Order: sequence, then C-alpha cells, then structure tokens
Amino acid sequence: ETSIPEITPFNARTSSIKGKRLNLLVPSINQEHMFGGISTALKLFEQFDNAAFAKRIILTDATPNPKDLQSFKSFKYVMPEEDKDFALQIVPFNDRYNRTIPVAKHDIFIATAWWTAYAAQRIVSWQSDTYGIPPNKILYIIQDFEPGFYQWSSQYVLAESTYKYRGPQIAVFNSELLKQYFNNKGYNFTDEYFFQPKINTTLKNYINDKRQKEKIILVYGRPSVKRNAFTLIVEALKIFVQKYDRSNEWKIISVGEKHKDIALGKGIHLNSLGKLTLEDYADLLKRSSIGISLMISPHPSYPPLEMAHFGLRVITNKYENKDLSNWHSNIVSLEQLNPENIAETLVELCMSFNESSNMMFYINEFSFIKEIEEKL
Amino acid sequence: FIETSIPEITPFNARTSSIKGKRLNLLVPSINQEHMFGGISTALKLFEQFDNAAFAKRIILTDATPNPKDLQSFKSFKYVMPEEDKDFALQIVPFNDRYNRTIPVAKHDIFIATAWWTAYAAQRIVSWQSDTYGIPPNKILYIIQDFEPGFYQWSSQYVLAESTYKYRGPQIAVFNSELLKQYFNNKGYNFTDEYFFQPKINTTLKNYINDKRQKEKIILVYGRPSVKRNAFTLIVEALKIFVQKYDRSNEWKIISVGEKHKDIALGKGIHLNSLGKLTLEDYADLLKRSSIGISLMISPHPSYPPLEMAHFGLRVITNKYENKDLSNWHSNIVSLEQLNPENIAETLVELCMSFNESSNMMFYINEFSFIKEIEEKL
Ligand SMILES: Cc1cn([C@H]2C[C@H](O)[C@@H](COP(=O)(O)OP(=O)(O)O)O2)c(=O)[nH]c1=O
Ligand SMILES: Cc1cn([C@H]2C[C@H](O)[C@@H](COP(=O)(O)OP(=O)(O)O)O2)c(=O)[nH]c1=O
Repeated sequence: ETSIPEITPFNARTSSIKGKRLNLLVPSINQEHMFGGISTALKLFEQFDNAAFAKRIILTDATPNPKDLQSFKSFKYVMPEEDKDFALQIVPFNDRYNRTIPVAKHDIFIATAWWTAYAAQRIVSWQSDTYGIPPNKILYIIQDFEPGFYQWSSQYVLAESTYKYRGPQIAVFNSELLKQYFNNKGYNFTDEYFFQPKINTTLKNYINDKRQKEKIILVYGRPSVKRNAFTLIVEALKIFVQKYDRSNEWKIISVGEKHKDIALGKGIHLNSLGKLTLEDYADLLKRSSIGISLMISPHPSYPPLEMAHFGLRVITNKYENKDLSNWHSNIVSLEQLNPENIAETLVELCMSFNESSNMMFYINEFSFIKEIEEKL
Repeated sequence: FIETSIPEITPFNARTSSIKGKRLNLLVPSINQEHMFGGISTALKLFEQFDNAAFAKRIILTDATPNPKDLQSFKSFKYVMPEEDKDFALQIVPFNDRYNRTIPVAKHDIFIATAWWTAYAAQRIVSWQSDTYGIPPNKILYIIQDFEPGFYQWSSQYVLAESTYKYRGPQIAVFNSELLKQYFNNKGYNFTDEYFFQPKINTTLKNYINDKRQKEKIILVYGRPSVKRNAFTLIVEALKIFVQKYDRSNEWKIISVGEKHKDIALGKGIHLNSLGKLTLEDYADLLKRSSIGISLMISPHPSYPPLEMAHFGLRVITNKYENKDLSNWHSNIVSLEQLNPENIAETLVELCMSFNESSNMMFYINEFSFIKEIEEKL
C-alpha cells in the first residue's frame, strides 16, 4: 500500500450558485451500507429548514443502487459534471479521480466519517482562496472517536487530525458522553453540540407490554464490528457453560448480525437470529432476562439501553468516562474486562434470576439545529 | 469461516514441579533471529542482568519454536521439552504448540512477561500457582515495551491487552522509557511497583558520533511499511506533496532505511530508494552524510531513530504523541502537533531552505541499575 485511499483528493471547481447550500458528505446511502451513523446523520440533516438552505448530499465512497435512491425521491440525482441549482440533489463522488465537484461561494459542508471531514477541511481552504473569503464554518457530526477504528497508524493520526483542525468548526457529538471524552482529550472546536440517545419509536410501543421472562441470555453479537467484541463474548460464554452446572437450563441467543451457530460445549450453542425486525426484537426482549452487549468506545450504544429498559440484567463494558451502571439499575459495568469476569458475572446473574433510571431522557431531540442554522 | 476464539489467549496449562529453589521465567513470543526485534532483545538484555547464581533461569517461548541457528545465541541454555522436568540452571522450553500439553511450574517459579498476552498468561498462572501450592500470589515482573492495546483497533484484543494493566494482583512494571511510565500514570494504571529504563545510544553508533561529517542534501526516511506505528504511507504521501510543491526538490536525494521495500515514485522522476536495514556501520555512515530526517512513532514511547538522527546532526521531523514531545529532548528535533501530509511536506520545505546544538537528554549518551533492587523483592 503506497497511498492512503481515505484521503484521495477531493477536487472542487467554481459554481455560479449565489445562495447558501448545505452539503452532507456521507460515504454511502445504500440500504446495504445503511448503518446507524449515516442514518442518524440523514435524520439530523433533514432537520435543516429546507426553505432557508439548498441541500446536496455528496456520496464519497459508494454509488447508489436505483432501489436505494427510492428513499430519496424528492432529490435529483445529478452527476458531478453538471452544475444545476436544484433545491435538493445527490451527487455520486466516489469515482473521483480527475473529476471535480462544483463548490459555491456559500457552500457549507457537513462531515460525518473522519475522512469526509478531512476532505471538507481541505475544500474550505480552496473555497477561501478561490473566492477570497474568510473560511466557512464546517459542521462536523462526530459519531465516535473514529481514530479508535484503527490501530496506531497513518489512518489513526489522519482521522484524529480532523479534530485538530484549527479552522472554524462546529462539533455535533453523538451523546454527551462522547462530547466529554473529546473535552478530556483536550480537543477544541468553535462550537460544541450533542444529541442524546433516544429510544427507537417502534420499541417504545412495546415497553409497556406484560413480559413473561424466560431463561434466555441475549447476546448482541456482531463478528464484523470489532467494537462489539464478539470473540471476547464467545470466550466468556464457553467458560460460563463449563463453570456453571445450571448452564443447561439457559438458552443463549445472538441477535444483531447473522452468523454461523457457535458451539460453546456440552452440546449448547449460541444461536444466531441475525437482525430481527423491530417487532420480533421487541418480543424477544420481553421474554429475555439476561443481556450481554459490549461497545469498546466512550460513546453509548443502543442495545444495552434497550435491554435494560425491557427488564433485562445487562452485562456491559465500562470505557473511560462511559459507565452505564449509573444510567440504569439493570446495567452492570465490568471494570476488568476478560472472559473470566464476564462468565462470573453471568453466573451471578443467572443465580439472581431465582427499577431505577437516571437516564429519563432516553424515553422522551435536535433542538439545537435551529440555533446552529443561525451561525451559517 | 468466522474467528471464534482469541489465539493470543490460548490456555497456558501448568503442572506441579519438584523444584524447591527460586526460578525466573522469561515469557517471550520468540527468540528467532527473524523475529528478533527490539522488544524481545531488550527483554533478553534485561533478563541477562539477574544474578544467575541467585536464580535459575528459564526462557519460555510462547509463539515460535527456534531454528537450530537461533539457539546458537543461547549456547549456555539447555533446550528442554515441556514434558520434561529438569532442574537445570539455564533452560529454554518451546511452548507455542501448547494444546493438551503442560509446562512445569514450581512453587517459587516467578514470571517475567513481555507481550501483553504473555502477561495475560502469567497472571492466570499465578492464580493456579497460588491455589495449587496454597501460597500468597507471587509478584509478576511485567516488562512494558509500549501501550500494546494501541497495536489493535478497538476490539477484543484491545481490552484483553489492556486488562493485563488492570490486574489487581502483585505486579512490578518495568517501562521502556520514563515517557511511557508517565503515559500509564496519566491513564490511571496501578502497579505494586514501577520501574523504567531510559533509551541509551547503541554502543556501535556512539563510536562514530565524533567523526567529521560532510553533510550532503539527503532526506533520510525511517520507512517500515510493516510497522503501522511508523506511518510509512503517511510519510510517502507527504513526500509526494513535497516533490510537487518544492521547486528545489530535484536537488535532494530521498532515502529510506529500516526495512527493505520496493522503490517508490514520488513524481518528477524522483524516487524514495530503500536501503533496507543497513549494518550499524553503514547506517552510521549514512547518518553522517544525511542532513534531514523523517521518523514517526505513533505511540507515547520514544523510538531510537529520531534520537540517533538528531545526535548525528540531522534536522529530524517527528510526531508528537500526548506527553511525548521530542522537540524538548534535542534542538535538532521538530515535533509536529498537526500530523498530516501537508504539514510534513511544509516542514520539509522549511528545513531544506534552512540547509542553505542543544540537548536535554544527556542520559542518552551515558543502565539497568534497578535490577538489583528488584531482585530483593522476589
Ligand atoms: C439487535 C437489533 C437491533 N435493532 C435496531 C435497534 C437498535 O437500536 C439498532 C442497533 O443496531 P444498528 O443501529 O444497526 O447498529 P449500528 O448503527 O452500529 O449499525 O437497530 C433491530 O432492529 N433489530 C435487532 O435485532
Ligand atoms: C535504520 C536502521 C536502524 N538500525 C538500528 C538503530 C536503532 O537503535 C534500531 C531501531 O530499529 P529496529 O530495532 O528495527 O526497530 P524496533 O526496535 O522497533 O524493531 O535499529 C540499524 O542497525 N540499521 C539500520 O539500517
């Protein structure tokens, strides 16, 4: 590897557009790639007064399948080579070599992935020089401490460097926890906003149903997403099955991402349900009594919160300032994170099978948007 | 296929031994000259410092079995299989192929860990040791070479690696450098005792540090594609920019040392030429002739090349990492706060133009004094 793909040059060119225009930089809008980060961004982006700003979504990594584009029927799919002043448009800019995208004097950028912010910051430099204007504010939607997605390496420092950008930048953090993490690490931004976690609307509709608890250990398993420590969980499970004589009594189920069923010993298996429908998921939550869900990151994830609010005792990990055991009584946070300690806690909870919340906000968002709009 | 287990933590099965005396056990992944990088060689150096007359010594290979050639560097050691239980004063035991096998552990076997996963094993052995022999847990000696969780993205390996620092049992930490030690302290890690050894100039190199240097226009790059911590690709990117945004670039030769790689085009017909790992002598020579150096270590711990370059009169471009800021160690070192290709390329231009002193790291040019003190705690 000679180059660094994430930072392939983002070539801009002059545009005649005189009005303001919000530009959302996202890697993809494909339903396949449609994970929580981009969907949250899109949700947030939707909040901007469409009458005060033109909106352009710029795809940086993946071109849409015609099916994917049906979720954006009000948007005009325009090639990077065109310069139309549509009020709503999408431009594919992943195949980007020797091509350019039009950037107006008052084009304002909203970054998501660290590398979209890397590009944005370089665009604001070019913008400022070509138009002879003060650098425009960048809107940075920070979903995680993304350098953590990489081992110490080129990508790590480049990802981080986007936080060290000295230009005008407004940070919008996913959760207050994340915001605080950044503050402790000493990062500075022109302005800091954050949006708190909020229960999925469909799920809330079930949160009051009568629950007939069974002996089910529900695992949030995603082999693909290292942050979720799938293998660590599997290891702890293997120990649990061995060091607990009443293990045979329990069903262990994996949800989140489809995977092969995994033998834990004694004929017991971790059975994968994959990504259940919100309804099925809600049902399973009501019947389940113990939950394991890990997120190696300062930012809170949803599953530990959902499980807890459905009456599960949830085993989860602490990460620096993140300690969910203070959010809800049902959550237990392990300080020493190894298979042995998980397996042990798992035994204690099973034996416990034979309340209090400090995160009221979770069950009733982008109020700041309006305020942010007045700074651009 | 999906990775189900975590290989680094394959069980480390022990069994009773009759050995009554004390015995220091060095857990290292490999002693092969191929795998013989600075971490294990430093450990071995440190391990050598222990009064061989007060302790029996056993090196336990955890990841790789030795080639007969590799074993010639340990001619005084008896290569013994894990199945034997001999009370030799010096021995090596291959314990990488470890499934359904066990290694003998004496009541007074004391362990010295290196890689995070060797410490992971050690800590689990001390538990078994304590239960089987009905004794208080023995101190573990942890030679911490880096914040090894950093070798991994957020993941299972990351937390397991870190968990070895959260071990609540008796553990003595011996850090590579004071910088690293401080990093751990800031992150809040606790150990029974904390020691550290500072960086010290390679002895062979010191022999050249006084030679007269005829500086040429050479930009010396510490390039190791294999070692991500060294940000090879980041350096190559900055180089490409430099060649483009500097009109006097054609005047400079850009050379890569450290690890052999394909020669890399930077534009304008200019190439980053790899010399690989030069002999200490050749390296020393090149250092004398070279005037600008780029060497990056994404880690709180100091690396050697930036220090070596600086002490040979090179202006060195290097990265800052949290508490590590080498620009305070030596006047020749420049530490970038904002680490991207543009900023490196720019600094690289400024230095070239500068081509047309002060040291606060005296210790670097005149080690394991603590060993004796540590010996008295085991
Ligand atoms: C586990 C699970 C979650 N969900 C929903 C509710 C959760 O809040 C949300 C979490 O998964 P997701 O948002 O896909 O994670 P990420 O954003 O990191 O890709 O998805 C389901 O619809 N079905 C399921 O089976
Ligand atoms: C670049 C280079 C370094 N060295 C020496 C000087 C340094 O003190 C030392 C550091 O490189 P090395 O030991 O390969 O790095 P690590 O310790 O991370 O494996 O190697 C050489 O002997 N020859 C060379 O060509």
